[PDB]
Amino acid sequence: NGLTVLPPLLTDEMIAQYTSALLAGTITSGWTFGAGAALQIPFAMQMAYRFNGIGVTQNVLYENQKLIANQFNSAIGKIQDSLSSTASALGKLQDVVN
Amino acid sequence: NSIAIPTNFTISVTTEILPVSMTKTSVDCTMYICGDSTECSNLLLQYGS
Amino acid sequence: QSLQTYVTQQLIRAAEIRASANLAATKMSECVLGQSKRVDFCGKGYHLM
Amino acid sequence: NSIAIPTNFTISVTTEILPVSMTKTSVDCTMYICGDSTECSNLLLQYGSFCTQLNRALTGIAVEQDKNTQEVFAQVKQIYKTPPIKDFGGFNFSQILPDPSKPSKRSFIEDLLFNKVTDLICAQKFNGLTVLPPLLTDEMIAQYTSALLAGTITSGWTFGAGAALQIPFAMQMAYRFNGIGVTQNVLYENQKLIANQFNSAIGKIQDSLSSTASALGKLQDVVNQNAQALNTLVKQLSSNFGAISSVLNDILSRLDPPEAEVQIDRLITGRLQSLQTYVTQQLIRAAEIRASANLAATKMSECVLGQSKRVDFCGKGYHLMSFPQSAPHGVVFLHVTYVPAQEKNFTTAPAICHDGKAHFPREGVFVSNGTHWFVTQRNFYEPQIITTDNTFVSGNCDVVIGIVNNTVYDPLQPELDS
Amino acid sequence: YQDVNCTEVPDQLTPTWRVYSTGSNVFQTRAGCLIGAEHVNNSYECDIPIGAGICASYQTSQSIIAYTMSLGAENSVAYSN
Ligand SMILES: *[C@@H]1O[C@H](CO)[C@@H](O)[C@H](O)[C@H]1NC(C)=O
Ligand SMILES: *[C@@H]1O[C@H](CO)[C@@H](O)[C@H](O)[C@H]1NC(C)=O
Ligand SMILES: *[C@@H]1O[C@H](CO)[C@@H](O)[C@H](O)[C@H]1NC(C)=O
Repeated sequence: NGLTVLPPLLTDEMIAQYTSALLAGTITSGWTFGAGAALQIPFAMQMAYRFNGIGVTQNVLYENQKLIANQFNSAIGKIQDSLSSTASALGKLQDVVN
Repeated sequence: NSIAIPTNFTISVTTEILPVSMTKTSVDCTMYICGDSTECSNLLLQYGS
Repeated sequence: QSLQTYVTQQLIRAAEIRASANLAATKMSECVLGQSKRVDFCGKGYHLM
Repeated sequence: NSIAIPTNFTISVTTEILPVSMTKTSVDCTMYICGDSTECSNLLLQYGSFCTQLNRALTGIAVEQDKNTQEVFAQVKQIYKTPPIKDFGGFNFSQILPDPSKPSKRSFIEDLLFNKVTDLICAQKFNGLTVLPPLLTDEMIAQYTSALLAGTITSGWTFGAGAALQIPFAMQMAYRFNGIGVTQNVLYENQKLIANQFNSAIGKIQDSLSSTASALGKLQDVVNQNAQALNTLVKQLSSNFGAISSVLNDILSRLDPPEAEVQIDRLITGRLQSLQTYVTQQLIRAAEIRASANLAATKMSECVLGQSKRVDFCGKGYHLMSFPQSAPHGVVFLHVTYVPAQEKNFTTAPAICHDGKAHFPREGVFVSNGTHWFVTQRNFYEPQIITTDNTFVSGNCDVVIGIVNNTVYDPLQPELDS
Repeated sequence: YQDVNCTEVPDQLTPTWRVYSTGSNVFQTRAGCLIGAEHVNNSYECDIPIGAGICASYQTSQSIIAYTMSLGAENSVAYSN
């Protein structure tokens, strides 16, 4: 009946090549790769420059580093198990298609 | 004169889903209004743009 | 008339998607390419990254 | 343990064009559906009150079009005039402040926009299609965006938050560096270079707008769209909608009322549908313009009436300041931004251990040239000596990973010795 | 009368409207010919917006006045170095 659905300009394999270059700059450069030439900086030493932006001083981080790592990792794991659950929170995305 | 100072923190990861685009559709007006009928194409032609 | 109604619905829904794809761009530009100080914008709590 | 500290900066001017309003149209429903035909006016009268709905909608649109320009520009409660001075620490503002030579108050960049953005219109007039003039003329807009530009220069972030307070221009740019991390001594010792970079950036912008493939294609897209939809509304008077003919006088002079009416009605139902479609398109496009004229107001309220800390909002780079300029049915922003350059690898360390206790930086990072250790601010290489002044002791140097054995010099003990 | 040069305001259809088709209050703007208003040399933040920078309002023993809308007061910050 003449109803056509065209394919997008950006394939689903090119999107993954942006959102993996937006995620290897944050890890290794920080807030700098989006404001000029990216400048590397050790990851720990940038998280402590993000604590120092919300009030807590750096000695809080450098003396609780292991606990912070072992909390962030657990949070990531729980997120992965959360998305895989039913009644998915991605109901916003499948509402558009419906 | 009573304050409450936190003593231990908790790093939490949330999630947020946002729509960005939707399927790019396109309909062929003549082929739908009356398709494969040359006897109707002329009639539709005069009906406007 | 049915085709016109469908086109109008698509126009309005595309306006909604346009509105919700300029908030995702903002959240990507601020919550990701930096650090936010806007309360309860990049998730509940003080935003780290 | 490898950091990269910029050593030389670059002040860059961007541009951003935003639509603000669109032409205020108005159609006379009766004069268009069947004009100059009293034999059809009575027939249309009984057809309902569509004729007034499709005039109230186009009135609401033409009202919010007048409101958008009030919202975007009318943010100053007074009209500042820049004093006749040039002592702007070497900064040159000729290309943006209004000139005395030209009869109007149009600045040297606002005119490059007017001479870049560009019968049938009479036929639209004969068919009841009117285009009203805006409430704010194009000579009053220039009297706001030249009072929004002589307050930023001479008052700063204060004229939009109470009574304007003057402050030397140099001494305010240094209070905008001090908002993005770089200390003031960076500015006051690089003042000439900063002036001679900002001026060059302005010149290159002026040459950039004058180029072809103009970036102002956003502003001339609005006009093209609103002049293309209205041309179809006139093209569609040539379609007969299945009636005998498309000229109403033909039908009136070939058929008696009993049979004339049953044809006029398939005309009156053909033109009214077209008019409703046009009104709906105008409503939706006006919603888009309303959305894009409340982002221009925000950018004017934040990027201009202050300084922004929202990344990649007021132009790429760290945002220093901005300047508004008018444009036909639109606003132009010149974001002046600070961009680092010429990185240089260094070896770093989290915390330094002097007497077993771990010293930490107060503002900056630790940087070594391979033999000596200094502490430097993070957006410019300005090494200092690691003293007990700019490092705050915390805890014992056994818990932090990456601590470096070194020496910290106290200012008290050596000078006290005598 | 929107976008009508003032000469064309006639013909003499009804005199109650011919009163508003002539007189000494006939005024010309960039939006057309406005009749029934007094053109003053003041300036105000305007109440009823005619268009093209002209606005009308009711005031003094009173009548309708059509003036040029005022943007605001003057100021000149004493900028020294
Ligand atoms: C950095 O990595 C190197 C890799 O060999 C290792 O020897 C060194 O101890 C590490 N230092 C820190 C502070 O992580
Ligand atoms: C209006 O009419 C006057 C009187 O004839 C004439 O001098 C003037 O040029 C006309 N202007 C316009 C815009 O029609
Ligand atoms: C108003 O200004 C006009 C323009 O010069 C002038 O001709 C007229 O005499 C003025 N009237 C009054 C009352 O000031």
